[PDB]
Amino acid sequence: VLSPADKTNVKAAWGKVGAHAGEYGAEALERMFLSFPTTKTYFPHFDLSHGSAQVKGHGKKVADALTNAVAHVDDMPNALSALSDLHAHKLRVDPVNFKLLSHCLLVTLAAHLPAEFTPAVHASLDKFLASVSTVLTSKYR
Amino acid sequence: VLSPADKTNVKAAWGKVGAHAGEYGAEALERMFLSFPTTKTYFPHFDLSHGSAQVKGHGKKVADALTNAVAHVDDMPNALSALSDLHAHKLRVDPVNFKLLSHCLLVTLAAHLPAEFTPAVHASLDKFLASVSTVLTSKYR
Amino acid sequence: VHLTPEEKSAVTALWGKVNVDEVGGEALGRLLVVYPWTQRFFESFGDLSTPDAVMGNPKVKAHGKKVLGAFSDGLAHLDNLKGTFATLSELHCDKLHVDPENFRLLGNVLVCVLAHHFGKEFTPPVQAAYQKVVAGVANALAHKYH
Amino acid sequence: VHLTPEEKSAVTALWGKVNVDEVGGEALGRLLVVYPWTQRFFESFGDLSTPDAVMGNPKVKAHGKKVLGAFSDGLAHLDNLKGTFATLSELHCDKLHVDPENFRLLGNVLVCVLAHHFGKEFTPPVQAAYQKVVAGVANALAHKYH
Ligand code: HEM
Ligand code: HEM
Ligand code: HEM
Ligand code: HEM
Repeated sequence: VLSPADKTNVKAAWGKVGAHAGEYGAEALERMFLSFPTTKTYFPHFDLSHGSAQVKGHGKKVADALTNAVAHVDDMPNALSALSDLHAHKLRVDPVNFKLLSHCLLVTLAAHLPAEFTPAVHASLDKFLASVSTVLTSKYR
Repeated sequence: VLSPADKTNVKAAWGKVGAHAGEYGAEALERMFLSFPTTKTYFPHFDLSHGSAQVKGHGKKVADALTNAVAHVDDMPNALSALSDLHAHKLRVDPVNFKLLSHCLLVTLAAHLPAEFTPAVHASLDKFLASVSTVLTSKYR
Repeated sequence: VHLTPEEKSAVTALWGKVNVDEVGGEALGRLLVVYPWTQRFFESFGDLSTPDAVMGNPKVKAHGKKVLGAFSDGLAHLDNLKGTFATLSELHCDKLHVDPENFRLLGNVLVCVLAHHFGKEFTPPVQAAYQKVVAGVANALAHKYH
Repeated sequence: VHLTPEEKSAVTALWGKVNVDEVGGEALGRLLVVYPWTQRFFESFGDLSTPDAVMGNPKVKAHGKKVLGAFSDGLAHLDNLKGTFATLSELHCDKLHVDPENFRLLGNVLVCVLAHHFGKEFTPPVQAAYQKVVAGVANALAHKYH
């Protein structure tokens, strides 16, 4: 459950991603695939090489989904219902993998947004990504 | 995130619990303290002996809190805000302990209500307790 | 895993009443229902689309019997679980890459099934003994991760 | 932990640039802020009431130095993390009863702090090598649970 301060912090921090959405999302995916190779199992027919245009394209989708979550942060299950059906019903992604990607998103934001990534904002981003993860791993239709 | 059918399952099952709510809360606590002795560190001054009136009294509080949560299943953060502050802010309970108590509640329900504890109801109750746990381990003031 | 003589006696007494043809399938089936991502590991098992489909699926029941057999074997080798389960650990960790939290979940679903079947016999002390056992088995299955 | 010579070189080179006096405190402090229940283990440390109080707390900074020292000891002997951390495992597991998920959390907070400090130099391959290290350290700290 996010505090009002959490929502403020997330909107401010994530708001700085802007046109770097694809770039940052792709970097977070690449970090996940490299650091935690078991995650590659969910993408059996992807080109997961360094600099892959396919990962770049997927990175933009993930980042844009996070933008969607921010714009609906008080009512996320209804805003992400399509993504929950994909990840929980169709793909059956083990919840641990969301902790791994969330961590890699935090690493990416820490590496690109040093002034924004204060301990308080770090805390809020972690809670936000955990909330998004809970929605995407739940079946609630 | 609970489905509409999850909420119905939880309400139906906890209703069958009815007047035994308190007895079951006490039993779940006893099960937790015995099965997972580390949990006793949160109750350093308690009489934790079998039959303890103090544990029985506390089991009733826990059960009544769950009954309140069931009654406000659509609005649990608001309904449980005081309890969240207690467990997350004051007591600083490690989230693993909520998984342990939730399991012991399921075990208690299974032992007393075997006909009611179908696989679908088991699933909904597990999700419900996970949802309660997430609220009680969140600081969101 | 060390059990007191009292715990060992109580564990053995309860296990003797377990239906070895059914309880493993009930535990596996409830794992697939309660934690649905676990179904990804059993894509070849056919219909897992509803709780009724899962619980009545012949391949779930048959596989469950093997799982129960591993728990039964473990009960006879509680001081050497890492040894006993070495082949299964290599399978679940190195080949299947099952996240080890799921081993903990299955052990606790098994405990719930024992509670369901044995009610008042599944006392808190009996449960505590079984939690030692299923934690031991989960830890031994996860050994390749440690 | 098995690092390639290339991975070990990358890790060692970066660690040579890590501020011995500050980075452990930054990681411990962020653990306390991001995962507040961990504060329960540090009652005697005084004021942990706000993020600024935590990060400015002298005892957090001082204790963080010790934590960093232990990671450093791990890096010095990657082939014997279990032995290096045996006394610390007894403390954290047997005495303090820290749930071992928290060891994973602290390792990942350290990784975030390295990324924060070094920016683009903390490449995905450098991270992957560090993830092997912090996973090995968490496993060694948790050895008494296994
Ligand atoms: C913050 C967490 C996540 C977000 C916001 C997210 C978002 C998305 C989005 C927007 C899509 C594309 C949906 C579409 O094409 O309509 C997608 C697809 C997908 N995601 Fe995620 N995802 C997350 C976590 C994960 C994780 C942890 C995994 C597995 C390790 C995963 C596996 C997949 C797969 C396999 C696809 C489909 C790829 C394909 O075959 O086209 N997701 N996700
Ligand atoms: C379903 C999850 C839980 C529920 C519904 C719940 C509910 C409650 C309630 C109603 C109270 C009494 C509040 C008051 O009257 O002031 C309480 C107190 C307390 N709870 Fe929980 N609780 C849960 C989980 C836990 C867990 C997992 C732990 C630790 C292992 C824990 C540790 C405590 C402690 C230490 C107290 C205060 C006891 C005292 O010193 O008086 N709770 N809880
Ligand atoms: C924690 C206690 C567990 C025990 C005692 C156990 C035991 C077993 C046994 C005896 C086998 C048969 C091995 C063989 O035929 O050589 C097996 C296979 C398997 N297990 Fe488990 N297991 C456990 C947990 C899990 C979990 C949580 C999963 C998650 C999905 C899992 C996934 C599998 C799969 C996919 C197979 C192979 C099925 C096939 O033949 O297609 N296991 N397990
Ligand atoms: C995962 C990597 C960790 C490392 C490398 C580490 C390292 C250390 C070291 C070197 C000490 C000092 C031991 C001594 O002076 O004898 C210590 C003490 C301690 N650690 Fe950790 N630790 C880790 C994780 C954790 C976590 C996650 C917690 C709690 C959530 C924790 C709680 C404590 C406490 C309470 C003390 C004693 C503080 C006191 O003296 O009052 N540790 N640790």
